[PDB]
Amino acid sequence: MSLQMVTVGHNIALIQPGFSLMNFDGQVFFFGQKGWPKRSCPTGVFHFDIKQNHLKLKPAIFSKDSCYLPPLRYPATCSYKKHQYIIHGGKTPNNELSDKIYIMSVACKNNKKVTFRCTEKDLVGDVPEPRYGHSIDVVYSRGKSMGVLFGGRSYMPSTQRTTEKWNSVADCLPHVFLIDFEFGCATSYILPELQDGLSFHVSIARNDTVYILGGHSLASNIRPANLYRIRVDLPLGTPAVNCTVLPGGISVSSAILTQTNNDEFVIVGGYQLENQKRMVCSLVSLGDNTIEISEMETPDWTSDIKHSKIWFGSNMGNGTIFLGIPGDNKSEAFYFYTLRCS
DNA sequence: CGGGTTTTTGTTAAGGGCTGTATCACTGTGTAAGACAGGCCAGATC
Repeated sequence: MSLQMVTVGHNIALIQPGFSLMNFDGQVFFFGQKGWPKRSCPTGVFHFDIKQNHLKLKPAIFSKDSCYLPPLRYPATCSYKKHQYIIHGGKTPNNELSDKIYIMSVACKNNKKVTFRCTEKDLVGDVPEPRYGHSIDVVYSRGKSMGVLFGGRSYMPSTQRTTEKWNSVADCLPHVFLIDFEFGCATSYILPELQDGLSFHVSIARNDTVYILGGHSLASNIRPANLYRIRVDLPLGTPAVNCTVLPGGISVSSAILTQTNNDEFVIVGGYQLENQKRMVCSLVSLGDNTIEISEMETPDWTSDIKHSKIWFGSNMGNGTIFLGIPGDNKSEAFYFYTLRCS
């Protein structure tokens, strides 16, 4: 419940809104810088380390059999259990969208030096169109794993896309896609309780269930307080997917999800209205089949956040949240605050 | 197609005055960051 000032090094310009911090055994790694990778680091992945409330970036290299990936500004991060992550969707530095899916991992470790193995994965079947601003989770059902994808924005279709509205975006279909990591195949499932496309939501996972919280809908310009309970099941045949609406929803878009302890997450940040930025936090609780969203203490915000207009960040893993605000320009382009909650 | 006759059109010289054009020496627009080689201390080491 503390708010701390953070001093940043020289390449503060390499941090932009929409980045994605990734954790690997107590070590946080930066990703998604601004612009194409320069010659200071031909890969882009940087080591996230905070020492005495000071920020320093450190480059990193890949293995031989890796695949040099372009930076992405709105990917779909997802943990997995050796230990590895999944990246899907996002916007290339050329403002284009990428349908490819990535699997990062650790190759070697020697004296605080980490090597990665970026491996492109082929997707076959009911492949989704290139999306961004969505989420993806992994469910465990009877010793089997399966990826759940939902939401995301995208441009107009190939036909209706005109150069007078070339940057117009539209919410994708509310379809739910199960992604198999072994075969690299997907399957399109439609649900009756899903009517409005959702984006910038928050996905909380469990053993075999995933939960949906808040978001935004371009079709209506409304931030609904929804709570969906998707229980994916993996029998010996075709999987099963079911939805269920639950009371006690939150109206927030682009929130930050962190884990203080098991079966209890903390939500902070986001937006209530167009200009009414969310300030209060939110405490959840994951029981056997129930959920309980409740209010917690409101951390002491400084005079900068209370009168700002926009913010961004992501999770760090150790109950800490990396938060930044827009600075001046003529000066430092941004400021950055770390938040502690444990 | 010619004289007789007529009305238009130049033509010289020198000077005056208004108009147009070449000539002089110059300018303002080509203006922030990144790649790289060399030196150097902190530190794991056999």
